[PDB]
Amino acid sequence: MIQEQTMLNVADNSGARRVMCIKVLGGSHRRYAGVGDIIKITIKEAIPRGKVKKGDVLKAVVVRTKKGVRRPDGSVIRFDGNACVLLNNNSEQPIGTRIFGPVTRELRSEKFMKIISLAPEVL
Amino acid sequence: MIGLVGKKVGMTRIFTEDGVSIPVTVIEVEANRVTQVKDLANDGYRAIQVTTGAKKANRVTKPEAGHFAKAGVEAGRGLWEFRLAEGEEFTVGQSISVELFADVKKVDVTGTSKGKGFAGTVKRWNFRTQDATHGNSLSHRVPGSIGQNQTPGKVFKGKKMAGQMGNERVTVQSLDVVRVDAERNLLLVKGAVPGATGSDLIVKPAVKA
Amino acid sequence: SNIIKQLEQEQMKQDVPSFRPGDTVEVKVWVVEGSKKRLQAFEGVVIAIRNRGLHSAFTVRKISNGEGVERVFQTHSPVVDSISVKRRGAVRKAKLYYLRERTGKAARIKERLN
Amino acid sequence: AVQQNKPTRSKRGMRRSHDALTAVTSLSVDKTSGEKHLRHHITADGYYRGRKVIAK
Amino acid sequence: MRHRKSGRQLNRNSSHRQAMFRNMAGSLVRHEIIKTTLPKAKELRRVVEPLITLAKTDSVANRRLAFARTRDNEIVAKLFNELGPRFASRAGGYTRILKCGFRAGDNAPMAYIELVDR
Amino acid sequence: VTSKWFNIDNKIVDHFP
RNA sequence: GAUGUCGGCUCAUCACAUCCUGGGGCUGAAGUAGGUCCCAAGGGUAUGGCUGUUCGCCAUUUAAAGUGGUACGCGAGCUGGGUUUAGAACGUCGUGAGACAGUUCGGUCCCUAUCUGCCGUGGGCGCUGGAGAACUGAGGGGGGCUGCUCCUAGUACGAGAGGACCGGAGUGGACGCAUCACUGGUGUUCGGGUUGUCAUGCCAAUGGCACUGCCCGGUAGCUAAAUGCGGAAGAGAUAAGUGCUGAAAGCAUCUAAGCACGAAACUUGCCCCGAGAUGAGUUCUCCCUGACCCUUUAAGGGUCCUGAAGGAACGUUGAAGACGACGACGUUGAUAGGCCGGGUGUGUAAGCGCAGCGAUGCGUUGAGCUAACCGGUACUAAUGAACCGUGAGGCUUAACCU
RNA sequence: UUCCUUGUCGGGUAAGUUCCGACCUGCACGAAUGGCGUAAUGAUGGCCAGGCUGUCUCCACCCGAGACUCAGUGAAAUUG
RNA sequence: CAGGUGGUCAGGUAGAGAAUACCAAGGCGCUUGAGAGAACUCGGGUGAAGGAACUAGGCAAAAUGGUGCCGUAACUUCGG
RNA sequence: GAGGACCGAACCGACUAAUGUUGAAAAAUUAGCGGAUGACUUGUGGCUGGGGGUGAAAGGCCAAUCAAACCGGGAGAUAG
Ligand SMILES: N[C@@H](Cc1c[nH]c2ccccc12)C(=O)O
Ligand SMILES: [K+]
Ligand SMILES: [K+]
Ligand SMILES: [K+]
Ligand SMILES: [K+]
Ligand SMILES: [K+]
Ligand SMILES: [K+]
Ligand SMILES: [K+]
Ligand SMILES: [K+]
Ligand SMILES: [K+]
Ligand SMILES: [K+]
Ligand SMILES: [K+]
Ligand SMILES: [K+]
Ligand SMILES: [K+]
Ligand SMILES: [K+]
Ligand SMILES: [K+]
Ligand SMILES: [K+]
Ligand SMILES: [K+]
Ligand SMILES: [K+]
Ligand SMILES: [K+]
Ligand SMILES: [K+]
Ligand SMILES: [K+]
Ligand SMILES: [K+]
Ligand SMILES: [K+]
Ligand SMILES: [K+]
Ligand SMILES: [K+]
Ligand SMILES: [K+]
Ligand SMILES: [K+]
Ligand SMILES: [K+]
Ligand SMILES: [K+]
Ligand SMILES: [K+]
Ligand SMILES: [K+]
Ligand SMILES: [K+]
Ligand SMILES: [K+]
Ligand SMILES: [Mg+2]
Ligand SMILES: [Mg+2]
Ligand SMILES: [Mg+2]
Ligand SMILES: [Mg+2]
Ligand SMILES: [Mg+2]
Ligand SMILES: [Mg+2]
Ligand SMILES: [Mg+2]
Ligand SMILES: [Mg+2]
Ligand SMILES: [Mg+2]
Ligand SMILES: [Mg+2]
Ligand SMILES: [Mg+2]
Ligand SMILES: [Mg+2]
Ligand SMILES: [Mg+2]
Ligand SMILES: [Mg+2]
Ligand SMILES: [Mg+2]
Ligand SMILES: [Mg+2]
Ligand SMILES: [Mg+2]
Ligand SMILES: [Mg+2]
Ligand SMILES: [Mg+2]
Ligand SMILES: [Mg+2]
Ligand SMILES: [Mg+2]
Ligand SMILES: [Mg+2]
Ligand SMILES: [Mg+2]
Ligand SMILES: [Mg+2]
Ligand SMILES: [Mg+2]
Ligand SMILES: [Mg+2]
Ligand SMILES: [Mg+2]
Ligand SMILES: [Mg+2]
Ligand SMILES: [Mg+2]
Ligand SMILES: [Mg+2]
Ligand SMILES: [Mg+2]
Ligand SMILES: [Mg+2]
Ligand SMILES: [Mg+2]
Ligand SMILES: [Mg+2]
Ligand SMILES: [Mg+2]
Ligand SMILES: [Mg+2]
Ligand SMILES: [Mg+2]
Ligand SMILES: [Mg+2]
Ligand SMILES: [Mg+2]
Ligand SMILES: [Mg+2]
Ligand SMILES: [Mg+2]
Ligand SMILES: [Mg+2]
Ligand SMILES: [Mg+2]
Ligand SMILES: [Mg+2]
Ligand SMILES: [Mg+2]
Ligand SMILES: [Mg+2]
Ligand SMILES: [Mg+2]
Ligand SMILES: [Mg+2]
Ligand SMILES: [Mg+2]
Ligand SMILES: [Mg+2]
Ligand SMILES: [Mg+2]
Ligand SMILES: [Mg+2]
Ligand SMILES: [Mg+2]
Ligand SMILES: [Mg+2]
Ligand SMILES: [Mg+2]
Ligand SMILES: [Mg+2]
Ligand SMILES: [Mg+2]
Ligand SMILES: [Mg+2]
Ligand SMILES: [Mg+2]
Ligand SMILES: [Mg+2]
Ligand SMILES: [Mg+2]
Ligand SMILES: [Mg+2]
Ligand SMILES: [Mg+2]
Ligand SMILES: [Mg+2]
Ligand SMILES: [Mg+2]
Ligand SMILES: [Mg+2]
Repeated sequence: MIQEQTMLNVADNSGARRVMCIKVLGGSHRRYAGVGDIIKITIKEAIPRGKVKKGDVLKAVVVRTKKGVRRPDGSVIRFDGNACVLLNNNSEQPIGTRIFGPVTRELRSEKFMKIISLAPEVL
Repeated sequence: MIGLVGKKVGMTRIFTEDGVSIPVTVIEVEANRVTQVKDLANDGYRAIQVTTGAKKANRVTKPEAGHFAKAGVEAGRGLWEFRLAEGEEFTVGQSISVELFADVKKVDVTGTSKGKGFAGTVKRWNFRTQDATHGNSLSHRVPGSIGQNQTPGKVFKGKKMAGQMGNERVTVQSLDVVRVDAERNLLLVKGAVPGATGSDLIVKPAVKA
Repeated sequence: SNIIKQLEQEQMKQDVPSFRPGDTVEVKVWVVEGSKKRLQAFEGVVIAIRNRGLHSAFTVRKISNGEGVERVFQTHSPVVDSISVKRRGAVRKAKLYYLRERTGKAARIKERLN
Repeated sequence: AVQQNKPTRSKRGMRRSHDALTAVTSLSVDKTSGEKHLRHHITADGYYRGRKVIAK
Repeated sequence: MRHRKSGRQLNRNSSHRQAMFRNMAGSLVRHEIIKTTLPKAKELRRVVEPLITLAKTDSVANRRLAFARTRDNEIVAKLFNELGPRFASRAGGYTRILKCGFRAGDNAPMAYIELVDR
Repeated sequence: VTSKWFNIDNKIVDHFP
C-alpha cells in the first residue's frame, strides 16, 4: 500500500538508501501500489560513490510492504518495512546487481525474473 | 427457467485440494410445493406459484387455508411466483427440489438487504466530507449546496439526499454454483448474497452469460 | 446453525498438534514453482493464535536475512502440510505483539521446561 | 427563517387534524374482584389475574 | 445502527449505571419487592438473578465474588443463607414483574418487581 | 435596547463598497 | 425604507462549436502513426511545486486531462487568503490636515424553515357487499467508462527500419451494488497488568475515584483497507456514409416508384419502484341466507335480535425502526429474560500447602471468570375476555336458463 | 521602498510568483521626521528541516450531552 | 442570571508546594422528568497502510514534559 | 545574596482555537497562553468638569453614551 510521499527503503546495491514515491503508475486516480507494482520515485539519500545520486527521478518496483500480500487460501505475508528495487526509466530493468532481504512470489513474471534469481529467499 | 425459494443459513469456506479457499453462502432449499398454475386463457400469462417451509396452524387465516386446501398442499411460510418459459410444464401439487440446479453453473440470488435506517449523505451516497478543521462551522458532514440560484430556482427531482437506506429488494447476478447437495437440501454459491441470516432468498438461473 | 457446523466438521484436519504463544514452530507449506511441487519450511515464534474451528489461524514471526517477516497461516488449509514444535516458550500473554518493537537479546523468550 | 404571510385559521386546523387523542378501549374485569383495570396491569385494589399480588 | 446489541443506556454513563443497579439489587434482596420504572425493572433481572445462582453453592470464593458485586455484607449473608436455599431447585426465573400505574410526577410507566416465593 | 450586532458589524453591513 | 464581492470547499445540472471512447469521406493515406471534414452528448474526462489567486509556468501521469451557460451556478451550505472601515510603517505627492487599481504587518461572517421545491416515512378517504393473499404492467428511475498483455502474426504492407485491419482470450484502473467466510479497525457492557489515595475492624482479598486513571489483549454487531458481483451479448428503427435495380433525361444516376446495409446516440434487452394507472385492472380463497314499525314511498328512517371472515388494541419482541410503519410470537407457546450445555476471549483465580530471611516462585491448575454468539429448556412474563367490522350487496341494456 | 517584474544569476525542491546569497538598470534609499551593523530578548513577520500526528488520501467504530417519542410548563423575529 | 466582589482561618497521605490526585471537619447533588438509542451538531476515546500529500498558513490535534549525573556548537556587549 | 534576573500557583492580564450569537452572559465559557519583587497589584478616602479634564498617544477614556458627556431650557430651531 504505497502512495505518493511514501518513503521506501532500497533493497538493492545501486547506491540509494531512501526513496520517495512521487507517482503510482498505471491508470488515472490510481491510489495504491502493492507488491509488484511500478512506481515513479525520487532519491532522497544515497551513498557517496553509488551508481545513482541524490535527486534522480527513476522507476522502481515494490517488493516488500508492511501491509503485506494475500494468498489464495487466505494467508498473509507481512514485513517490517517497505522496500523497492530501482529500475531504468526506459527499459525498466534493475540497476543494481544484488538483492537484499526476502522477496515474494508476486514478482514471478517475465518482467522481474532477474530479481527473483538474485534474491536470497523467495517467500 | 424457473427458480427456487431458499433461506440464507450463513457463510463458510470450502477448501480446494490446490489450496484455494472459496467463500460460500449456504442456502437451505427445501422442497417447493406448486400451489397454482396460471395460463393464458384464465390469467393472460404463464407462471407457477410455489410455497415452502411450514406454518403454525393457528396463524393460518381461513382465506389462506382454503387456497392451500384447493391445491392439496400444506401451508408454507408464504407464496412466490415464477414466470414460465414456453415448453416448461408443471401441475398443482408437484414438488420441486434443489436438484433442479444440478447442471446450472451460475445463478441469480434475490433478497432483501439489511436495514440501516435513516442514513446521511456520506454513508448513503458516498459524499465527501468537508474540512474537520481550518475554521469550519458546524458543517463537517452536511451535504453542501443543493442547487443553483434564480435559474432554475428549485431543486431537481432525484437529488441525492439523506433518507432511508437498505431494507429493499436487491439482486446479485452471476454467482458460481459450488455444490448442490440434495440429501440435506443445500446449495453452495460462491460469494455474498443480500440479507441477514435466516432471510428468504429467491434463486434463479443467470439471465446473462 | 447445526447445518454450517456440520459442513465445517467434515473439512477440519484431525492431527494438528498442540502449541501455544511463545513456542518455536516449523511449518511446511506447499509451493508450486511452475509445474513441480515442493515443501519449504517457515520457522519462527508463534505470536498469536485464533481458535475458530475451521477458521482457525496462527501468526508466526521470524527474522530472515535481516528483515522481520510475519506470516498468518490458515490452520486447516491444505497448503499447510505439517506443523511441528521445536521449543516451548514461557509467556504470560496470549498475543506477543510487543515482540515487534524488540529484537536481538531483548526479544528472547524463556523456555517453559514443564 | 420566518413566514412571509400569516397562515389562516383553516391551515391551522388542517395541521391539527392528527392531534386527536384516542381513548382506551380495553378495560378488563378482574375475575375475582370485578374491578376494571388496564390489561396486563394490576388493579387499584392490588389484584392481578385473580390473586392478591401486593398487600397494600 | 443497533443490530443484535443488548443492554440499555438509560440516559446515564457507564459508572452511574453500574452503581445504580448495585443499589437496586441490594434493595430487592433486602425488601423482596420494590417499585421502579418498567425499563429499569427489566434490566434488573440481568443483575439479581445471576447473583441468586451464584449463591446456590456456598464457598469462600463465591462469597467474595458476591461481595465484589454488591459491596454489602448484609446482602451477601441473606443471599447465601436464605435466598440460595429457597431457590435451590428452581431453574432461573427468580423474579416477577407486575405492571402498575403511571407515575404522577412525570407519567413514567411503573412496575413492581418481586421474588417468586415472597 | 441596542440593535442586533450583525446590523452593527462593518464586515456584514458594509458589504458593497 | 440593501439583490453580500474574487478565489477555494461541497454538491451539481444543461448545451454541443467533441478532449477520449464509437461510425464515416478525402488525403501530397504503403504499413505504424497522422492531417482535414462529416455524424454522434451514452459514459468518462489528473495529482502535485509556486502564488490569495482565476489564469499561467513547471514536475510527473492518463484513453483523455473538452469548450461554454446556469446572479462570471452554489456564503438563510462552509471558509475568509485577496479586495473593502477604524491601528501602524515605507516609497511618492502635498506647506498641511491627508492621499495613492502602489506596497507592507494586524483586523467580530447572524437566522429555531411558514410556503414552493427536494429526500424519506405515515394517517384519511376512494376504487360500489366485506375480507386475506398472489399478480399484470400504463408509466418512472438506475446502469452504460476504459487500459495493458497474449494469440491470430513478425502474417498483410514495406528496399530496410518498422509493423497492422478483422476476430478471440486473459488480467488491471476508476466507479457502483451487496456482504462479514477470510485479513483488519472499533469494541467506556469481557479478561488481565499496574501508579496514587480512600473505604470495607485488621492481614489476605476486593470496591470507589483519578480522561475508561494509565495501559495490554478481545466476543457479538457495525465496518474498509477485506472479497463476491456488475457495465455486456442480442434484437428493432436510424445518423453521416455505402449500395442494388431504375426512369424522368434512348446515356448516366443510391431515388422519383421499389429493395439492402450502417454507430457507445433512439426503442428494447439487464436491475429497482409501480393500479390514487380516479382509465383506480386481473386471478385465487374465505364470510354473512333474522323480525317489526313509521314517514315525506325511496339507493328512506328507526327499534329488537344477531356480530361472521377479518382487523385493531394490549402484551413478549426483532438482523425492522426517529415516531408511525414492517416482521415474529402470546400457553394448542421457544417471543424476550433467566437457567443448562457448548463455544469464544483473557491467561494458571481464591483458599490451602511447599521453598525462600524477604520480594517472590512452584503445586493444586490451562485454573477462574467470561457481553451482544450457538444448541437446548416453560422457571418468569406474554390473561378468560372486551372493542371495531354485519346480516347476501343499485339501476339500464344485451347474451343465456327458465 | 522596485512600476516594468515571477528582472538576471546561484542555493534549496521531482517541480519554488514565497525564502536565502549576489548583481545594480535605486520608476521613486541615504545619514538624529537618523544611515549601516548588532549579542540577548519577542503570545512579532517570512522561509526550511527533524519528530509527531484523522490535517489529509478516506473515513470507520465507540462513550456522553442535544436532536426523536411521552407527561408538565411554555416564547420569538415576521405577517396586505 | 455559568459574570464581578476586600480581609481572616489553613487538617491527613503522596508532593518542592497554598500546584495536583484521593480524603477529614463541614457542606452539597446545581427546582422539569421518563423513554428511545436515526440523520446531523456539540464534548471526548481509539484506529490498518501512508505521514502535511490538507491548507492562505501544520489552524486544530498529536507529540515533548521530572530528579540526579555525563555532555553540549556558531556567535557574543564575556553576563550569555 | 544583587537583579524593571529565571521556572512556576494565588493575583493581574488577554495571544490562538472551538462553542455561543432571539446567549448561562448587551463581550462570557472551555482548552491552551503572557507577567508574576515590580515602570507590579489591590482596599478605603480625596482632587482634576465639557472646547474642559485625563491620556507610556489608540481621538483612547470621562457611569453599557464620546472628532466634543448627560439633564433642563431658547424650542413647535430650520428642513427648496
Ligand atoms: N457577536 C458577538 C460579539 C459582539 C457583541 N456586540 C457586537 C457588535 C458588533 C459586532 C459584534 C459584536 C456577540 O454577540 O457576543
Ligand atoms: K455508499
Ligand atoms: K459546468
Ligand atoms: K448537434
Ligand atoms: K476522440
Ligand atoms: K479520418
Ligand atoms: K457523450
Ligand atoms: K496571473
Ligand atoms: K464566497
Ligand atoms: K438567499
Ligand atoms: K458568512
Ligand atoms: K410560496
Ligand atoms: K437512461
Ligand atoms: K479478527
Ligand atoms: K470484530
Ligand atoms: K484501588
Ligand atoms: K488501553
Ligand atoms: K445506377
Ligand atoms: K464499452
Ligand atoms: K386497483
Ligand atoms: K491459586
Ligand atoms: K479458559
Ligand atoms: K522606492
Ligand atoms: K537546484
Ligand atoms: K532552482
Ligand atoms: K539600529
Ligand atoms: K510579541
Ligand atoms: K525573528
Ligand atoms: K434515537
Ligand atoms: K536573589
Ligand atoms: K523571595
Ligand atoms: K495604594
Ligand atoms: K462639549
Ligand atoms: K448615565
Ligand atoms: Mg429510515
Ligand atoms: Mg461562529
Ligand atoms: Mg465543529
Ligand atoms: Mg418557474
Ligand atoms: Mg433526557
Ligand atoms: Mg471513572
Ligand atoms: Mg423592501
Ligand atoms: Mg456536432
Ligand atoms: Mg513544502
Ligand atoms: Mg458567482
Ligand atoms: Mg445563497
Ligand atoms: Mg482569519
Ligand atoms: Mg483578511
Ligand atoms: Mg489609518
Ligand atoms: Mg481605492
Ligand atoms: Mg485579533
Ligand atoms: Mg454561517
Ligand atoms: Mg411546516
Ligand atoms: Mg417498467
Ligand atoms: Mg429506461
Ligand atoms: Mg483484531
Ligand atoms: Mg487493534
Ligand atoms: Mg480496547
Ligand atoms: Mg492489603
Ligand atoms: Mg469516594
Ligand atoms: Mg472526590
Ligand atoms: Mg462474527
Ligand atoms: Mg389491486
Ligand atoms: Mg419445546
Ligand atoms: Mg531561484
Ligand atoms: Mg504556500
Ligand atoms: Mg535578497
Ligand atoms: Mg526614509
Ligand atoms: Mg527622506
Ligand atoms: Mg534629517
Ligand atoms: Mg539592520
Ligand atoms: Mg513584552
Ligand atoms: Mg411536549
Ligand atoms: Mg407576538
Ligand atoms: Mg416588521
Ligand atoms: Mg450567581
Ligand atoms: Mg478576588
Ligand atoms: Mg486544588
Ligand atoms: Mg463530613
Ligand atoms: Mg425497544
Ligand atoms: Mg449518540
Ligand atoms: Mg492511523
Ligand atoms: Mg500504525
Ligand atoms: Mg502543500
Ligand atoms: Mg492542495
Ligand atoms: Mg497549534
Ligand atoms: Mg552548529
Ligand atoms: Mg561563556
Ligand atoms: Mg554560561
Ligand atoms: Mg522577573
Ligand atoms: Mg488593558
Ligand atoms: Mg482568550
Ligand atoms: Mg482561560
Ligand atoms: Mg512563560
Ligand atoms: Mg513566571
Ligand atoms: Mg500565570
Ligand atoms: Mg516600583
Ligand atoms: Mg463608556
Ligand atoms: Mg460642537
Ligand atoms: Mg421640529
Ligand atoms: Mg426661537
